[PDB]
Amino acid sequence: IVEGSDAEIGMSPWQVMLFRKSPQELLCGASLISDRWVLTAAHCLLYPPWDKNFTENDLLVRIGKHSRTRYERNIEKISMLEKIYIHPRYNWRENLDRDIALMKLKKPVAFSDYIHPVCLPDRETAASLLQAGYKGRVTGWGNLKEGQPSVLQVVNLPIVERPVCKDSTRIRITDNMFCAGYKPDEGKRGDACEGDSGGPFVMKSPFNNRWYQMGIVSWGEGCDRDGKYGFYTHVFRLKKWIQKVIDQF
Amino acid sequence: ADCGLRPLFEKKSLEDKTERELLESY
Amino acid sequence: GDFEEIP
Ligand SMILES: *[B]([O])([O])[C]([C][C][C][C][N])[N]C(=O)[C]1[C][C][C]N1C(=O)[C]([C]C1=[C][C]=[C][C]=[C]1)[N]C([C])=O
Repeated sequence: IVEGSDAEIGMSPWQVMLFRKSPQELLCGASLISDRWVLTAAHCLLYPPWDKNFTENDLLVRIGKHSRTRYERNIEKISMLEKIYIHPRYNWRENLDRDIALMKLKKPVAFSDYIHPVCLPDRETAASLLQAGYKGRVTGWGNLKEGQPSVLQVVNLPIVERPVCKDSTRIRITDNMFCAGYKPDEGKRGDACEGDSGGPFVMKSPFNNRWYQMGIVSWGEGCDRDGKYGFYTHVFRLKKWIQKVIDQF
Repeated sequence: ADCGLRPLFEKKSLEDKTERELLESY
Repeated sequence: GDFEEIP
């Protein structure tokens, strides 16, 4: 996160760290949707152009984290994956269309003060909140500049009109994506950056006061560059696939 | 179920320092 | 790396 701020303790009890064993390092962000399900970007696990192909045996999930590099002794829980589910149609070939993956934890995690699931949007929620001008929240432990924080970073970003999103890149944009960030003439800034991927873009419902995951940090050309925006996987759009694998397995 | 209701915030009726920024954009 | 070992 560029132009972000340190999160407060328990600000994002759903934030998950994807961490590889050997060499031990931050892979990506993630989000707890249930006691045994973690949602991330597929590009975190599979990206052939970069020879990236992670099996479950390669990963560890860290929930309830605040410090980036520290082993938060009595706070965080470390989970082993049972099985990873990449959307069968994720397009790593062209534009990261359908950049979503589900990870089944080997054993359910106990909730606490620092570990709590975020809500998945329903049709009316998405309909209400997914509007240009509406700010969402991105959290992560990724680069600070296009340079690594000690603590979870946060920034609030406004959803941008589809046209403006389309017009800011040469990349082929789909319905399974949205963009967010400030416009050059808005005088505020910030964005996600390397290591932020798979992290949640969440909004708080004014109807019921709950936090819903509207998006997933997918991509963007550089970090916080003017006239450029961040692209997020649109969660509602891929909700039935998510529903499909949860109910199936 | 209990989703999106933060233990340290919503459950205690405490507001994070920038959440109002969000609810104001709505 | 910059990482504190995990059990
Ligand atoms: B993630 O941490 O892995 C990262 C986070 C986004 C930071 C940007 N603000 N995502 C990526 O690196 C993705 C995944 C592979 C390529 N990619 C990019 O963002 C590319 C642009 C792109 C978009 C869609 C398909 C292929 C490439 N950005 C750059 C600078 O190479």
